[PDB]
Amino acid sequence: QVQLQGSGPGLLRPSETLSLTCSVSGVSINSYYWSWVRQPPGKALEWIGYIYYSGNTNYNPSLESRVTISVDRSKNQFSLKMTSVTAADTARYFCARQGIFGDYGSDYWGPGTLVTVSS
Amino acid sequence: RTNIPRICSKGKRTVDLGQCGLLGTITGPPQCDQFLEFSADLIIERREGSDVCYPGKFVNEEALRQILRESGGIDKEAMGFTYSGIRTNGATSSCRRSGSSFYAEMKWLLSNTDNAAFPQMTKSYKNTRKNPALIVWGIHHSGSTAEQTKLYGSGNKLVTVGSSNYQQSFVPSPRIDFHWLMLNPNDTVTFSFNGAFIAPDRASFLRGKSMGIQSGVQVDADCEGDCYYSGGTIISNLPFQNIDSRAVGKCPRYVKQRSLLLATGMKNVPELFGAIAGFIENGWEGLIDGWYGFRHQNAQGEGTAADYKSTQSAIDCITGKLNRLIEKTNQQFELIDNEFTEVEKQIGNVINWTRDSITEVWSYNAELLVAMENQHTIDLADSEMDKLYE
Amino acid sequence: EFTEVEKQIGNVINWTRDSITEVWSYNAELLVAMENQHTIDLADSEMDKLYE
Amino acid sequence: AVGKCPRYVKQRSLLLATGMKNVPELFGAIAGFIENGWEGL
Amino acid sequence: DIVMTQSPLSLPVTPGEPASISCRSNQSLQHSNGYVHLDWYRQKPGQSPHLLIYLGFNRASGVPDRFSGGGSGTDFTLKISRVEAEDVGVYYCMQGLQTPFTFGPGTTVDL
Ligand SMILES: *[C@@H]1O[C@H](CO)[C@@H](O)[C@H](O)[C@H]1NC(C)=O
Ligand SMILES: *[C@@H]1O[C@H](CO)[C@@H](O)[C@H](O)[C@H]1NC(C)=O
Ligand SMILES: *[C@@H]1O[C@H](CO)[C@@H](O)[C@H](O)[C@H]1NC(C)=O
Ligand SMILES: *[C@@H]1O[C@H](CO)[C@@H](O)[C@H](O)[C@H]1NC(C)=O
Repeated sequence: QVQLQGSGPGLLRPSETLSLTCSVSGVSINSYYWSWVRQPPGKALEWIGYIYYSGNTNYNPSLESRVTISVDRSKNQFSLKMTSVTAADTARYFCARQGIFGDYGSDYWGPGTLVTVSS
Repeated sequence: RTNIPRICSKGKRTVDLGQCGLLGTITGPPQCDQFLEFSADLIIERREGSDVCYPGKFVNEEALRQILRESGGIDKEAMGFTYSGIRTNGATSSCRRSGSSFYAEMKWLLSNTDNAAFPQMTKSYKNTRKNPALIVWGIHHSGSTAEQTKLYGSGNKLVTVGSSNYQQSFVPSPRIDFHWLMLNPNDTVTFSFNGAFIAPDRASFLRGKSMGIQSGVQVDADCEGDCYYSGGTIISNLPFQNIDSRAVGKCPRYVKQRSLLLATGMKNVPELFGAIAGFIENGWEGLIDGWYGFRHQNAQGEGTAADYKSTQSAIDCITGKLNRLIEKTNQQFELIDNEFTEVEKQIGNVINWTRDSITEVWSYNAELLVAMENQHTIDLADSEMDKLYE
Repeated sequence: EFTEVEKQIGNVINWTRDSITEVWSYNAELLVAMENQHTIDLADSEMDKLYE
Repeated sequence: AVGKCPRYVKQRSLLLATGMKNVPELFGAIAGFIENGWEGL
Repeated sequence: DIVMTQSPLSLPVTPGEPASISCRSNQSLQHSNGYVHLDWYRQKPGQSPHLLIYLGFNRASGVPDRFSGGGSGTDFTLKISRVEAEDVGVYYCMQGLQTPFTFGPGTTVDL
């Protein structure tokens, strides 16, 4: 039973590079490969893309050039970096693992890192 | 005939299992904790090494040992299974490591409480890396209906696996057997269990090309490790042996003969071309020219000379023949048969019959080769005598 | 080749094929070598008979 | 190979010397009192 | 990109009744193993969701017996035996046969 936890800046101006981080316990990014997802304000849940613990990445074709996921194997946390942030990128980022990749144990959605574009 | 009764393997990587077994090093028993994730070109498995601590045997066993000889070491890739909603620790009294400790890289999947239902978790893993994956799993036979009902609950138990090349089904028999599998890249190795399933924790991957050893002598790295046998290391340029027909590595050809000596020198008569025993009656000692010579005796200038011109060409011919034949082949034999745990009797009889016939033809080839090369050397040296005479 | 045999009989078959490969390769090397020597002797012997 | 087939070897190409010894410009007196051959034959 | 269609939209269900929500795909969902790759997550409003059904039609670990969504081919239907207080949730139908891992518009179930 792993425990997921997310953190990052909330009030963020548009266009510049976004920072995000996410801490996990138990598996320690040593066995299963996690991923990131994006939930626009009360809209349709989207799948950013998966990252192998080894490092191989596979983001959603919809948005690929503006999104990069951090492996961060040594530390027990995986981070997310989004470029070209927009009012459309305003969202409630969730940090998790999913059934269908090979593990059949729930999902352990991490807490929502609500983000805003403000001015 | 002479062997070095130590595993003399300096310069290339070596692992001494000792009490560890090579079928152990996938499972992770208490005797292989430091060799669970080894990486070397040598495996030394000993007679005293037991591959399991709980009682049981490997199904499809000798083939799996022959694969793990040719591994180059093992890079255990951590399989991403979690097993949520059931108990994971299943340590038994048979294995001793700081008290109760089961295999490190498998898990005895056991119910949370005794005499309860086992959820039918049907696990699955995909080989993302571009390499074949050695996937292992174990099935715990109960031994009685009481232990089955206590551990995994009542009712019949059905465990199945599934791949693109493996869809073969199991049932427990009312004492753990392990069953291996080749997993292709971009393929999925889907399990499906209803209890009595020793679930794996990490996946095995090959590294390179190792060539293993089955012996009882200790390791002492001082030599180059070319060819090995069941009681040490034999290293030589000689193309044939007599010690053991089951030598694994870059090993000479076993013969039935005691010791076939090649007559690398000429025919000698002490005090087949013509006149080897003719007008030149006997050989004479007072001459230092090699494996040929032209000794001299005069009447005015008495003394011994040496015709180096044809002699050195003759020695170059004999030494070129020597370097041609003593040149050993590049073929790499493997360990087909086993001496610690015996193979099935019919396949073993086929193996011994094939091996004995191979030693028959190699021994006859060696005897005929020595005979024809002895005749070649004698006829050659007689031919240089004749061309000197003309 | 299309669908592999089971591994024990497969290794027995491959070991047998490699051993027969060694036997035929070594016999071919011997045959080539001594038949090259026989051609040399069968080129030289009648030249010696011409000479005598 | 399946059928009435040649015998497999490990060698790249073995060549049988159908011709005699060449000395361009094992039996007794090969290239002896005569030195070399001549192409005009 | 596999558009996943959720049926229907909302369920103003009354307490203690069987409630079934379906989700069809324009591509038949069937993994090589034979275990269809499809899930039935449920997001608690303003919070982290929870998977309720996994691997097509299989009771998920630590999930109440009422939830037993079935289905076949390309159309799978999550079913619930009774309606309770915790039932309220926007249900999402995850695919998983291919990448992208598409979800659903959601099903806002309420009393
Ligand atoms: C395995 O599948 C991935 C994804 O389609 C592909 O990129 C990769 O080339 C495949 N592996 C091989 C060996 O073709
Ligand atoms: C094969 O021969 C070895 C020794 O030559 C012997 O120990 C072994 O038992 C034989 N195999 C069988 C199946 O009898
Ligand atoms: C036998 O050898 C061939 C190549 O020499 C190889 O392709 C085949 O896989 C081997 N058989 C087994 C059972 O490994
Ligand atoms: C399903 O519909 C979408 C909508 O355009 C299309 O892109 C996709 O290719 C379709 N999939 C199949 C399997 O027809």
